[PDB]
Amino acid sequence: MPHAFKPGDLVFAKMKGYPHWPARIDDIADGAVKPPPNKYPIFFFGTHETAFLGPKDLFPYDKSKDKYGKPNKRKGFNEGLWEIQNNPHASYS
Repeated sequence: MPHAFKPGDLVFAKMKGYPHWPARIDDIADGAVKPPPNKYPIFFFGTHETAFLGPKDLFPYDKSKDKYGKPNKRKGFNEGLWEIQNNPHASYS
């Protein structure tokens, strides 16, 4: 059975006006800005941007890849697909 989300978990993350996007749950570095209550820091592959999102917008990668893991016109997406498949736990800084 599933646990709560934890840093390192791979997902497709959904933001208004964007397709479901390859992403991971990040750690918060010592000394860094924490997310609001009930939100997780999401690192979007490809764009390398972070946003704060709640579970309703987080779709586990394994279950969802057949549906959402298809190439897309949007900037950074295809790069994103490569990252989540090939090196999802790398430093992208």
